[PDB]
Amino acid sequence: WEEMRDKMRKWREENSRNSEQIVEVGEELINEYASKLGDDIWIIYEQVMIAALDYGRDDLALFCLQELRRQFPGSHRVKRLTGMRFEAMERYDDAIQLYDRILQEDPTNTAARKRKIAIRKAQGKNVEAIRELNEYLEQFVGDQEAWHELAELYINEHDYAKAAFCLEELMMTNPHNHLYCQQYAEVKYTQGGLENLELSRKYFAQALKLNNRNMRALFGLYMSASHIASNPKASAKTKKDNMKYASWAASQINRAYQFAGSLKAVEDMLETL
Amino acid sequence: ELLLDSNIRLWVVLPIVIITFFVGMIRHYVSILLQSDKKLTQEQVSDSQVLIRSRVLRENGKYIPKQSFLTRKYYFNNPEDGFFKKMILIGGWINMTFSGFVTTKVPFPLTLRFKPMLQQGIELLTLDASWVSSASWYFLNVFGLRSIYSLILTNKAFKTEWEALELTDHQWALDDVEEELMAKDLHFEGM
Amino acid sequence: QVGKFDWRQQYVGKVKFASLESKKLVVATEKNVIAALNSRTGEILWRHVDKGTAEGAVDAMLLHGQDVITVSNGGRIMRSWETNIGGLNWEITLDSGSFQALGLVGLQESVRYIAVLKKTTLALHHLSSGHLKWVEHLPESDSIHYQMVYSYGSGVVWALGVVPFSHVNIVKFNVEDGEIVQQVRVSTPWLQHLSGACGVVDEAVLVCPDPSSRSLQTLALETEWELRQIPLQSLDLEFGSGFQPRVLPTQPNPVDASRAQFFLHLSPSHYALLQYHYGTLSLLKNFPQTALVSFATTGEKTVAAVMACRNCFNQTYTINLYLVETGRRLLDTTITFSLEQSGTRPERLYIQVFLKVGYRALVQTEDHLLLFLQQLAGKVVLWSREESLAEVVCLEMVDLPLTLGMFLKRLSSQLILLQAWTSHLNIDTLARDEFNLQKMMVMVTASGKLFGIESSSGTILWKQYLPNVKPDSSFKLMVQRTTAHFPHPPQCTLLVKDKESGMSSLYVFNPIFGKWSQVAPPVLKRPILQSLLLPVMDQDYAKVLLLIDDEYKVTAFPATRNVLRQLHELAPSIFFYLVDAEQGRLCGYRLRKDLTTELSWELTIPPEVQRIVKVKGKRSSEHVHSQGRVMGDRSVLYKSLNPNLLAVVTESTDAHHERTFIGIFLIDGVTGRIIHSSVQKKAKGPVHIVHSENWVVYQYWNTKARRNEFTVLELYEGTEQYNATAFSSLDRPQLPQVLQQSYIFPSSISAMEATITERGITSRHLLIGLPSGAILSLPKALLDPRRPIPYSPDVQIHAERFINYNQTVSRMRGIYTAPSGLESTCLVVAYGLDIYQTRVYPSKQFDVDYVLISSVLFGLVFATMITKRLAQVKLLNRAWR
Amino acid sequence: SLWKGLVGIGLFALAHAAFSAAQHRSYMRLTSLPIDIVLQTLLAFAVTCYGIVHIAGEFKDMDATSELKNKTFDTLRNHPSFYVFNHRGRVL
Amino acid sequence: RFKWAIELSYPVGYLDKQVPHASDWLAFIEPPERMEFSGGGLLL
Amino acid sequence: PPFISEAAVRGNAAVLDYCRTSVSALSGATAGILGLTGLYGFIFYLLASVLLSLLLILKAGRRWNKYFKSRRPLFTGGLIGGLFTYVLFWTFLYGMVHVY
Amino acid sequence: TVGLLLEHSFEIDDSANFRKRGSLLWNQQDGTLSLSQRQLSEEERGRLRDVAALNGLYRVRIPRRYVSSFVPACSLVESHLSDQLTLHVDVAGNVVGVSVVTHPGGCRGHEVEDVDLELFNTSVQLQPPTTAP
Amino acid sequence: VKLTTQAYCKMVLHGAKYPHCAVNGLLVATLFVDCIPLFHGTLALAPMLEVALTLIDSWCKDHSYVIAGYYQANERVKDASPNQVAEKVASRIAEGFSDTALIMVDNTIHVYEHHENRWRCRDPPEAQRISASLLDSRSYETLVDFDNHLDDIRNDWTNPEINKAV
Ligand SMILES: *[C@@H]1O[C@H](CO)[C@@H](O)[C@H](O)[C@H]1NC(C)=O
Ligand SMILES: *[C@@H]1O[C@H](CO)[C@@H](O)[C@H](O)[C@H]1NC(C)=O
Ligand SMILES: *[C@@H]1O[C@H](CO)[C@@H](O)[C@H](O)[C@H]1NC(C)=O
Repeated sequence: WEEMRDKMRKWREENSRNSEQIVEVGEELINEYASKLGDDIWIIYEQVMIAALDYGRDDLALFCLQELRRQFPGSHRVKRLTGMRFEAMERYDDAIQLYDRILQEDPTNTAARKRKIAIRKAQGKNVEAIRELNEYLEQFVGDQEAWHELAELYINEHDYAKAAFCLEELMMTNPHNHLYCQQYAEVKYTQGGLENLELSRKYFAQALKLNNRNMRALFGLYMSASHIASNPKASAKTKKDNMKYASWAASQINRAYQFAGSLKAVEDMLETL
Repeated sequence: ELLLDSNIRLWVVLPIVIITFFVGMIRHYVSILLQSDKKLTQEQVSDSQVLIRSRVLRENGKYIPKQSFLTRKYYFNNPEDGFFKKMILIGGWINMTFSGFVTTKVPFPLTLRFKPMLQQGIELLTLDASWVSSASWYFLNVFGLRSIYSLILTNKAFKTEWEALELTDHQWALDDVEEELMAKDLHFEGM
Repeated sequence: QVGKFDWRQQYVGKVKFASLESKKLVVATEKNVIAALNSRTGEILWRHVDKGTAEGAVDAMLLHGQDVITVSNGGRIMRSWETNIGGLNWEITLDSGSFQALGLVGLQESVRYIAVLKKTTLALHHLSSGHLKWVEHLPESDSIHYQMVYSYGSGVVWALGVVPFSHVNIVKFNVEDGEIVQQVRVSTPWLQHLSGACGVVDEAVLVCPDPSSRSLQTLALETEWELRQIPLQSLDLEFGSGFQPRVLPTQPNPVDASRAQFFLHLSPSHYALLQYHYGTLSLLKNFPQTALVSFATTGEKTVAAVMACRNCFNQTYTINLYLVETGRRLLDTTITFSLEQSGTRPERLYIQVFLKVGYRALVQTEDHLLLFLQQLAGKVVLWSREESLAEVVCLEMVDLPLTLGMFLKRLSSQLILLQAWTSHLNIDTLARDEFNLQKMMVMVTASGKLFGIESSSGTILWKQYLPNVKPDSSFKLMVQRTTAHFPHPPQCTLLVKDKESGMSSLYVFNPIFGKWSQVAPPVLKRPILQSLLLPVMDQDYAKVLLLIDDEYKVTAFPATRNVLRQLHELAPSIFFYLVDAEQGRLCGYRLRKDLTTELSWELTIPPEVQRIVKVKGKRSSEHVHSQGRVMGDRSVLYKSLNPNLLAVVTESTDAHHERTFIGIFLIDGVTGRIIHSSVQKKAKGPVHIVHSENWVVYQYWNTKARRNEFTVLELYEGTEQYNATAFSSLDRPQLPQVLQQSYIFPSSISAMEATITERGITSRHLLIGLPSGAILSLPKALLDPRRPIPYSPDVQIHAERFINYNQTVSRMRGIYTAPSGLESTCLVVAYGLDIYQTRVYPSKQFDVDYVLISSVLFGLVFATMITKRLAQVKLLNRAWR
Repeated sequence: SLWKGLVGIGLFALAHAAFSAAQHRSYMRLTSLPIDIVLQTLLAFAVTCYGIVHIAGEFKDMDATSELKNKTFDTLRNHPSFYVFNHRGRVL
Repeated sequence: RFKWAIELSYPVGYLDKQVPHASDWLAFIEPPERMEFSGGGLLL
Repeated sequence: PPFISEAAVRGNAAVLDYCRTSVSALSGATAGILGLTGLYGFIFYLLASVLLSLLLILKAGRRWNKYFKSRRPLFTGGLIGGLFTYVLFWTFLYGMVHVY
Repeated sequence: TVGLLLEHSFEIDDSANFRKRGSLLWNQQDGTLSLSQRQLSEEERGRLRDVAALNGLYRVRIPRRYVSSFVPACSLVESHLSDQLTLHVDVAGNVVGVSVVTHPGGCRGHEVEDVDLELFNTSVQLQPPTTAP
Repeated sequence: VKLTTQAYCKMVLHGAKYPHCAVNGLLVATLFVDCIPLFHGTLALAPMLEVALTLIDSWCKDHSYVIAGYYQANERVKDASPNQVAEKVASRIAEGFSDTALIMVDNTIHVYEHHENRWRCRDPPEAQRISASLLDSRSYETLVDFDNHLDDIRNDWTNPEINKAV
């Protein structure tokens, strides 16, 4: 039986928003198992709400918010949940005021100003979002959940030069995860440039090393190798050793798909260059 | 060898154990009930965070490229621009209540200099110290349960950081990983 | 404890005189004591003990209806008590006399004046005051044995005298003159006394029997010539073979003449009831099977109580009344009782009489007992009082007696105990208890009466009487076995001497039930001298208890093969030491393979300047824990124990304070070498000594500062341990070193002893008996001689550690201290003419609000489980802020 | 909760052994040690040690990259505190 | 044969300027055994 | 290896301390019951520590070096804090049973 | 001054055949005690050693002007004849008793062919009684 | 411009599976007969898009099919306009076919056409209700796409099961 509470804590453990299973598996617990959970309930009223809102329902939202007010009447965190539903039903100034109250009376309440940025991100004005975000970062330098979104924003504005700064800062605080590294590679290859491309290939390989199972960075390594080996700006030594790299990667991918058990198409692609 | 009563055993031994156990637990819980907040402002928070940034940059600036490392280091060390450029009562009571007994024995021989601490109430001055008092029981259980609880439960720093960042290299450490991977083979058979 | 286990019984002794007639009576006993016992139950109102020794000996009790009268100190003193609260009313002293007799007189109808007879003079005092009234002298006063006196109230007072075998002389005096009225002198040289032979029947009479001719010499003492005579031959009234017979008259009012009728005592069991007319006898009755008889008198009526053997036989004696004037037996008033012991004879009787008739009796039987009998048919003894305990000699304290298949046995036992717990919620009925404190007492006594007591609410459980025992003898008590070899019982022993023949007797028994065991002892043929226990137990657990003859040969009671074999083996490790105080010589003998003794050492003393007083030796039933006294500087200082040591004490024959001294000697019983020979000058006082494991103490008197003092000795060998496992006294040359000191004590002393508790851990105390009856405990470590705490300036008296706060003891001839099973208490006993028992706490009872315990327990538990759910909540609400 | 029950059982057997030893000592004092009690206490000791070993916890690797072997980008992108709702779920 | 070679084109601390003894054992002692026995006294 | 979690470390150390202190207490009791002095009970504590180390080794399997860089703490572990517990439980049960 | 005999006796049956080994000389005036002996001829030595075989006794005796005492052979023969004698007396001056002890100890066993034992290496010393305060 | 049942079906299925973020897809046929859901996420990144282009180009040349269209779908419901990315994508696709179709779903269908002009509009049934019924049958949870292939090779970008479903 315990399966479901742990599978509704999993989706809280890895920020996996999949919000049709959340509600379907939660509503049962929140309705008719309150006792069983035993004061592990005041968080299931907040995970369900912030996803049942995105499903569109809007009837369970207040069913949760009212109980939360009941047990936790005076607070500044549930003020956030009151200022979210507001902006769901296109009430933005009410939300800004609801935040400004707690912010003006209790600074060091980052969530509020974060949602204030979220409003602008919603409306469309990105420059203003960026300005507000950086102004926040100055005070609270270091919040990875911020940096990654800031880089994503710089991307969405088609600027592939300053995002890499944010990622470099981001891969300096936890450099044992392939994802940040391969994404830095993906943004610096798409940036073009010889120095940029060699940096890209390097960090590609450095990423793959860690997991030894990521496929994206492997394909990236092959493509970058072929690019250099058909780029008339490099010493012959670079060209030949990159051809060797590409051949070895090709062989390894052949091993991969062999292990799997189409093949011909990818092999034609491989022998293209 | 002293033929002893059992009323002694029960009503002298056990209260000591129970009381010290539960009062240590209660002290823990009340300490958790006492700690207030000391949040003051955002300023020292920002300073601390950027200090940790500098420290990190110092220690793991060998996974990023040269130029970005150098930008950050110079910025933090740019002339004038760097951000570092501008028991008592309970013991008394219990001894007052059990003032003079002989509780139990230890199965290994003690010399005589251990005596005045184990008994601490008794004017016998003839017993081998291996026979213990009651208050020593308290003082000893104190330790035993202090070891079982673990089972059941400014500008100075600015300038130090700046100077410590002066003497620093890049040490890219990223110049041979390519061959290292390419060296032998790839490894995955666990999908 | 003050009301739980400490009791005091007090006694007065064996009566000599007494007097009955509201709810109180009076006695006077051998031990110079007066008492006012309650006539409904044994209990005292006022003891007035004065002096144990002769100088407070009583000679004549006499009361007055509400006032007692007394004479002490061989005719000197004359007191006058109250009979109600012992409050003395007056007291005087008289001149030297032999106190031949005492009386009580009046003028015509009164009781104003009293008489005396000191064999030299005669007196007449007032009574209310005590101021003398007149005195005069006897005619010749040195040759006619003035042994008696008589009044008939009114007018005058006579006075008789007679030597054994020459003649009688008679006198008569008149008040306010002291003048000798005509003094008759008639010859009757056949009588040998007149004290316990004769008596005045009616108002001028002398009467005495001559068994030769079986006749009666009679005299109307008012006016008659030559003692007219009446033969006791007309009647069948033969005398006894060699029995001195006598008269028993009566005079219930000393002012009105004596009654005519009177008893007569012919032979051990022959009495008669005569009556005297003007000149002719009238006989009423004769009794051939009487042991004892008494008179008594109410307001006007007068009776006679009589005892009889019924069928002597189960000691079932009967008591009856007869009327004196007539002889009539009374249909009612016939008591039949019986004693507990086998040979026990009354030898005494007194009477109390109501006016309803009815009566009550008092009986002082031979073996120091007192019965008070009532006529009713229920409990016939209204109270029984045991006076033999007023002189105890030696005693002892004995312990009471005791009451995969393995897995299945365990299961069964556990089940049984479960069932028991669930179900839960006199001599033959008891056994010893854990950390035993019962410790049954066995005491022996100089009148030959063995007892047994519980030591807690002392109750006599058994008794025994062993006959043919003199007043001055010598006892020794030895305990052989205690509750082992289950088919075999416990048994103790007893050795008695006789003090006149040197003979000896060995009485063996079982201390628990009081019975002489099945076996017989060897018959002691020769005078025995000494005894030791030899704690090596034979096949039957019995210690051998060897004895020494006067022919210097041995005798053992359990003389079995095994024991004799053990002796033939280990004879030469056994030694006797003997003493002779007359000439002051000690001797020491040994054993051989067979049982003989070959002299080993000897030692004398000049008996003209030194006189042995007493001898001390360590108790064999002791354990010593620490072999050393650790100095302040991590230095050991070993002590010399020498189990076989013994102390001797002496004092001079010159009693002048100028050169009077006390001597001390320490000696080894085996070899005969002196460790120490000391002398303390300017002291005479009677001594009181103690000899512990390694220390010695004695008390004495300083005649140059006329005050009491102590002196204490300790013995240390050095820093090494010579042969620290065997201690043979044949091999120690190194005579130890001595430390001593002399403190002072501000009072007198009586018997002293030391506490004890097995394993000898706790502090060791000294129990002191003062004369006032105060007991006193003193800590040994205070008397240490390693003191610079100077030479003691009046070492203190503390009236806060007195055991007997107001439960005082009279004379304190000795003390006994015995061990518990609990190691922090010692059992105490004090004899001295009033017993005492208690416990002591030398180390504050260190091995033993009740509800408050579980109260705080559960308070804490619930406060814990209440604070948990508060911490959780506050933490959670922190999370959400 | 099997192992916890096992532990409780062994421990209770040990306490029963203690009780039996106490009563045995009282009986022998009224008048050195048997076999059955010894095997029982040792049984309890060993069978408690095994269980408390199994139940205390489970070891965890100390190579972090093993944990993130399978950590897809999509789970790591969606930053909750910047969630925003103007999208097609409305139109469901 | 590069068919798809696509070319597209205050963050605090960001600038692109290419900058460079005895007693101990005493307590354990056992009381020694006695060998001789001596009893008697004062000649009853 | 180069990159460490520095949290699983503490988890593993904590579970080790748990097991060690607990079995130490248990040995103290099971010794204090059938009271034995000096050499024998020290032999007992040491033999039990060895048993513990062996059991943990069994649990890991080939030592699974990803868990532990070295087999040292398996043997040594926290061995002092167990001594106090051991003697305390000698005391407790010796007292309760082999005295009164 | 006066003289006082000193009989010394030892046999196999622990009996008494008391013979002499010389006298003591006591000066009362100042107070001093000395000895004057004769030596042990062959048969005396054989008697002493055979008595020693059985752990017999050496007995010493003097008169009251009697008194005696004893000391084993085992503790003397192997001592090369170092005995210590004391003569305890009273306050006014009267013989009280005797005390004889050998130096040192006894019964280790080493015999010396009995040719050291011809000088009686003795020590004698007396004491009045030690007074006290 | 004629769009096949399964084309619109898989199009809207993809649009609904990852709604919170923009997505794109690649159509192969003007009679469009098949779509590819390939990506879901940022989409402003070349390399994975480029290997997808190359692989799909080679595979359809093996089967001699051509690339016939692009589609993009935004997350902002009111945004139905092209950024640089779709412009370049459809530019190269037109270079390869010169008749390609660009698509933007209103999501509340805005097919464009480029003839020397910035992808202007073109002239604007049962298959609608078909797809709606499927959606309400809750089957979009088993639709795999290129990104899933790059995560787990064990997927399949031909999506044959959904094809046979209809
Ligand atoms: C002895 O006295 C007892 C008194 O209890 C009596 O029962 C018994 O009959 C007497 N003996 C004889 C032979 O009558
Ligand atoms: C003590 O006496 C025993 C008796 O056999 C002897 O063996 C031992 O040696 C003696 N002690 C010393 C120190 O000689
Ligand atoms: C004589 O007496 C001394 C006393 O110290 C002793 O040492 C010595 O052994 C004895 N014998 C001889 C032969 O000196």
